Amino acid sequence: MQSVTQLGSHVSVSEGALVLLRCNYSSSVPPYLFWYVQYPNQGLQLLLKYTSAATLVKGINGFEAEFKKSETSFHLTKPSAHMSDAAEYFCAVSESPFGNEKLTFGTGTRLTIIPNIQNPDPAVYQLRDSKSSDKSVCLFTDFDSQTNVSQSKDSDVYITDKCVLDMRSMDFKSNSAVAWSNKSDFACANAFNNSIIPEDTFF
Amino acid sequence: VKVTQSSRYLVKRTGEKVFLECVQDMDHENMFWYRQDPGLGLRLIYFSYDVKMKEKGDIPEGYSVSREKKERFSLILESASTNQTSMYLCASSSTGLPYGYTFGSGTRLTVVEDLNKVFPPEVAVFEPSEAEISHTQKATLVCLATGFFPDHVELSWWVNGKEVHSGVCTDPQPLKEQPALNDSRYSLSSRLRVSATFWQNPRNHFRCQVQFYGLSENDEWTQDRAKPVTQIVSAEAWGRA
Repeated sequence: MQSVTQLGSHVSVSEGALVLLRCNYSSSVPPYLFWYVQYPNQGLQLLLKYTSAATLVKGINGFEAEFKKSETSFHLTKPSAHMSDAAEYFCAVSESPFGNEKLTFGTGTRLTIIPNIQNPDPAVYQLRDSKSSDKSVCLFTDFDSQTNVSQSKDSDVYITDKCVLDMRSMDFKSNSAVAWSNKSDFACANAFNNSIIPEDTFF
Repeated sequence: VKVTQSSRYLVKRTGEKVFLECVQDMDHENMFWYRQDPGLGLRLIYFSYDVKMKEKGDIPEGYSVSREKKERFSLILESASTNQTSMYLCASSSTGLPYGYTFGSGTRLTVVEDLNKVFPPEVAVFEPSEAEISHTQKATLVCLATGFFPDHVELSWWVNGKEVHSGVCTDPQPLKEQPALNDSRYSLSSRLRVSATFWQNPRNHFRCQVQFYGLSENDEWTQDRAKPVTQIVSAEAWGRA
């Protein structure tokens, strides 16, 4: 009889900070543990496997995990988190050293990595719709990672959460959120309102 | 060494009997069906350790299973509800080989209680602000995909007919256009950022590509709109000066 638990469904850390993902298990027999990663758009891929070979197990993409029998644990670590590390992680257990026979998985942990924005100039921009028709989106961009972005208050006005894009041409990251409507009173100098830094450029 | 599931998404109606297939080219004796739901990780429905064999997993209730040939494992939902709305995932393995599990790529199943609700997206692209170009010498295009149900879309960007990864962000989840109605349509935005030099060269082509997934050939339709099938809606803009 076997089971696995992943305390913490969501972990957010800073870029470059320590990553730690928990996994604990119960097993009436000798256990064998595994870590799987699931990157935004791909399938499940093996990160590392504990086999009885040794106690500290190294894996792919900078990860490591120590098998502690006394504790009941196989925690996943990486010293310096990279943006590319954003994904869901799954811990699993089997009665087979190779994980050939049935795996029992935990509940997963989604890892979110917070960008270090070095030189912020937050602003709000109006972009025109295409084929020379005029519907209006507002882009709130270039803000510090401290800034969160609340839901709308007006129902028929739409605001997305912040999102991070990584230009590797220029080694440059930036956060953004989108607000839009079709209502006559909608304008980009009042679509966002919520802990929004006083030094925003608005034109 | 691959495992392939018959479908990548399906839409199905409440009460309907449902059939997913899973095939493997590795001669594996072991085949397994899981489902994955947010907060619940992966849970084993049914497994099979040889041809003609089956055994219930942890959550067998409501599901059935068929291992007819060594290479294939069918999962059958007896009567579709929105408790079976989920992502399904097949895996196989060998008994003697030391390699573990190979996973399929999954099939997303969404069960709705009425089939005239499924819509494709339409896709607009919004060109950068000059204000942004001036202040930053960068340029951001926004793509909206709107009016889709269920939440089945895959949004991509193409620069001069070549998929781009660098400088992109797409919402990880969509907002509800009508967030009261039980089954409102969805909308999802995305961002492409390039240097102003790049945006300001008339030779450059930018395309927001959206693949949607709804109804197959088989499905009955005598409504007034285009049968909302699996399709790619794109949108387009050129470089400016």
